[PDB]
Amino acid sequence: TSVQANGSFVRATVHDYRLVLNRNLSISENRTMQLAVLVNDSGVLLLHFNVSVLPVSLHLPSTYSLSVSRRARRFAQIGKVCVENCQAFSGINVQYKLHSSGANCSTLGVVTSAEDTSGILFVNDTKALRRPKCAELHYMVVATDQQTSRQAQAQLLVTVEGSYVAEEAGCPLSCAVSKRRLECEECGGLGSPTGRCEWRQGDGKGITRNFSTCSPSTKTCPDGHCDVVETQDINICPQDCLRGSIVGGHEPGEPRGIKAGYGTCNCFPEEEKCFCEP
Amino acid sequence: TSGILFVNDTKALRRPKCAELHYMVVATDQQTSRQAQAQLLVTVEGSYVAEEAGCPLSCAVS
Amino acid sequence: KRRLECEECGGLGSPTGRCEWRQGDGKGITRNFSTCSPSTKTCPDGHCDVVETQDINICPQD
Amino acid sequence: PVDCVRANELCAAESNCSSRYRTLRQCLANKECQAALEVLQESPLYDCRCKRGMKKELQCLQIYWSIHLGEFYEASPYEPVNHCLDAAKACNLNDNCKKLRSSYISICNREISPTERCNRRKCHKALRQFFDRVPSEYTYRMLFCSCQDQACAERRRQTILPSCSYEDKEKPNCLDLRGVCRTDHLCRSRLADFHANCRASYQTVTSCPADNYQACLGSYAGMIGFDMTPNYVDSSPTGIVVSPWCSCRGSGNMEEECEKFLRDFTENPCLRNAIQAFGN
Amino acid sequence: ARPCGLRELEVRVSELGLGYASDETVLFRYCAGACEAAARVYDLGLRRLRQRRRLRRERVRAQPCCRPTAYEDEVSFLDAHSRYHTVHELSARECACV
Amino acid sequence: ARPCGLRELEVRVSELGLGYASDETVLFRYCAGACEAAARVYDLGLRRLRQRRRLRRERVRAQPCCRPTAYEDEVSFLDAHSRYHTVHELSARECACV
Ligand SMILES: *[C@@H]1O[C@H](CO)[C@@H](O)[C@H](O)[C@H]1NC(C)=O
Ligand SMILES: *[C@@H]1O[C@H](CO)[C@@H](O)[C@H](O)[C@H]1NC(C)=O
Ligand SMILES: *[C@@H]1O[C@H](CO)[C@@H](O)[C@H](O)[C@H]1NC(C)=O
Ligand SMILES: *[C@@H]1O[C@H](CO)[C@@H](O)[C@H](O)[C@H]1NC(C)=O
Ligand SMILES: *[C@@H]1O[C@H](CO)[C@@H](O)[C@H](O)[C@H]1NC(C)=O
Ligand SMILES: [Ca+2]
Ligand SMILES: [Ca+2]
Repeated sequence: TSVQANGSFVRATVHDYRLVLNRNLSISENRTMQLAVLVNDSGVLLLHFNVSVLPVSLHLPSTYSLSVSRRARRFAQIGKVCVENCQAFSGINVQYKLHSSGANCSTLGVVTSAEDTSGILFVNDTKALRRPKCAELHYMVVATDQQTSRQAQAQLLVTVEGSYVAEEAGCPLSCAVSKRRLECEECGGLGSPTGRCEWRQGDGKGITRNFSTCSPSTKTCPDGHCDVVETQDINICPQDCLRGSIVGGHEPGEPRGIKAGYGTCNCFPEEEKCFCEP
Repeated sequence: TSGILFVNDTKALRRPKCAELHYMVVATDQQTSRQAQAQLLVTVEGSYVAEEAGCPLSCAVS
Repeated sequence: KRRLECEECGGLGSPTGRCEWRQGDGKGITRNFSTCSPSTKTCPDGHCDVVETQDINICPQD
Repeated sequence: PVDCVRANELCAAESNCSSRYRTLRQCLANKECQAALEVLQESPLYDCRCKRGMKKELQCLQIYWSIHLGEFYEASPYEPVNHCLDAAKACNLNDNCKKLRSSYISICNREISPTERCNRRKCHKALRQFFDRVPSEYTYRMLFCSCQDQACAERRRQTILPSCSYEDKEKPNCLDLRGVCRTDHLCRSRLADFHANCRASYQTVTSCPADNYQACLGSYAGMIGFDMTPNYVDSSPTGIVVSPWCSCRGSGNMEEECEKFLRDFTENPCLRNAIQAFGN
Repeated sequence: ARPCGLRELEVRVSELGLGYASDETVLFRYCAGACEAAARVYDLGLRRLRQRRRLRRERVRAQPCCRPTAYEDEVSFLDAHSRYHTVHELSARECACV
Repeated sequence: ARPCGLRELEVRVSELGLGYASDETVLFRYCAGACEAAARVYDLGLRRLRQRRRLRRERVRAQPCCRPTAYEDEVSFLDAHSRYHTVHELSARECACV
């Protein structure tokens, strides 16, 4: 750094001492210490650090009351299970599981994203949701752990609500096969919990991130992120999770996916191919 | 007390790489573990033609 | 290929300067096939003589 | 003129010369050193050069620096020999420049992680392979093209794609980067090549030795693709100052030598006049 | 009646309709011509079966269209906003009449 | 419409119209279907340059027509004159959109 003495500018050293962890601290640490640091400028200096490592409570809200429509398809996001401090975990692995009560009406599942360390509901079966017998289901959501086996549990009530309408005769299996707006919403793909596919409409500003397309969910599929739900089977959201080729003026995503496109963009995930054209 | 071959996969037969396949057919036993083995050579022969547009999944629908 | 463009243009082997047209029959696969030759006595003769075999542009149909 | 590959060829054809070469190599890598020196001052290995873009340049330089005894300047082991829109268009209408151009671009414009901007060593390898086997009327036209406004200067700055290769998270000490470049074989030889052809002069009218613009331009562009890879400082239309990615900070009492080492790139009248006269 | 082969043409980037905001010009190789004496017994029989309507009324092709064999690999350029782009498989390298 | 691949048929010899006099039946294969998942960046550039009329007004192809890749070897039969006949390359063996 440059310091002034008598209207001049001389330079001197500003040493920075920072304090760095060495391993993943577990939850069960409930300690505090004082650390002493010698500094030798070969003049002999001493430093101190009051460190306090406080443990973490892992309890959850007890009942997650929610619903699901009857028209939904397989692998459709419903709800989020998480600790009270979602975005606080950095180096502690927290996994989520389910335990069905009747053990006969298995319909849903939970996978955990390690970014937020949180689980997402997904429809696993269509027939069990289709039955009028398993209409109000009670699950024991058990929040587990990997390093130290402290865990907890909670209630999941879900209501099977609505009616069921068959899809059209020439429907494909993914939402992104459609190209115009009408054929997107008049047919149902795979990932949507609404049973129909959603259409987002972009702009005419050249190669943009705002590319007009047909997605299952306009908050999930063209998100720019390929989460744990979409990466299970590659028919759900091809425009966020593919490893393939793109025909048209565009720019691909940083690990994968379409980062920006031009015109309308559809995708054949059976051939790992995408097209972008107005 | 005899075994019957059945096609399990279509795609592996569809590949032109796995065209002549060599299997070790092992004839086992349950009570006393005397067993034997033998050779199975199979050739993937012919061409492939797609089916029709409105086909069902079983033969007996027609 | 047609009759008019055969005689309104001159090829290589004819001493007349124009090409000749012989016209066949509709009796199936015959020796009497309609064609355009340099000479109707030399090119569709059924024999490849010493003259035609010098450079292969003269009489390709023999 | 005998290069070091053929000097090793004539060295391996004899028994006394190979014995004294391996003797001095076991000495470096009293009396055993001095006798080998006074013998090998008459070797074909003595005063052997290398070539630019030659086959097995690395072995030639490893042989040449093997006989070298263990300092601001060193001897070069080599043979002492819109506008930028039009430069890119003249490249893309040829086939050799287009293929290697798209090669180094499609390598160096590949972001991997949100932290890692690009891969360093593959980008340097692609830039070296570009600037070795392309005819110099194409490289010098794209890297040195006269501009009048900011956008032309920005295109000229973005030509070696400094977003991957040139810039880093910090500007380290120039002397440390010089030590790193002089550790490696190739970078030290290219730096000595730049020092032998691009000093300033008080006698010649262009401040360049032998009044040779070509040797200084080849010694400049031969440093691309190493850790001491220079580029422009900004998008100035007329102000042309090249610099490596370092600074004079952290110098201690070695500040004057750091300033004098940096003035070779920042304040060289020889190099700037060569670039200006090539732009004319 | 000219043989089908390479034809070259210098074109703008923004005139290619790919939406890249740039004005550089690259060379473009395309396949052009007319296939006349390339019809085979396959071609004649398929044409006659179209004339007799034995077909199942689908999309068939009974004329040999002239197409590229192998394309060029990569063409890279820079835009109007200082950002490179790498287009794969832009022009052709070989033209064959299949 | 359907994707492009092999389709079988069984047709008479004299129904090929080639001048043969026989009534035997041959297994004629052909390539059929539609090309909608095969257009590339070359195709878009060629279509746009046809739109801007920069072309030299020749015969080009901006829709990839589906042709056979290879062909079958020989077809041997006999006719009403009791004479053997072998014809080369009557049907296809592999289909691809080119
Ligand atoms: C940590 O230790 C203190 C010691 O008194 C105790 O009071 C506290 O309850 C402990 N933390 C937890 C989460 O139990
Ligand atoms: C600091 O380092 C010097 C150099 O070894 C040593 O002599 C001196 O004792 C050190 N200071 C202390 C407090 O040990
Ligand atoms: C750190 O801990 C010591 C222990 O008593 C205490 O005296 C000191 O005030 C603490 N530091 C701060 C900043 O409170
Ligand atoms: C620390 O935790 C992170 C969290 O995912 C894990 O990826 C990493 O491997 C752990 N490292 C150690 C040394 O425990
Ligand atoms: C979904 O159902 C399948 C089949 O019933 C089962 O194998 C799988 O484990 C289920 N998913 C989860 C997360 O349990
Ligand atoms: Ca997504
Ligand atoms: Ca004759």
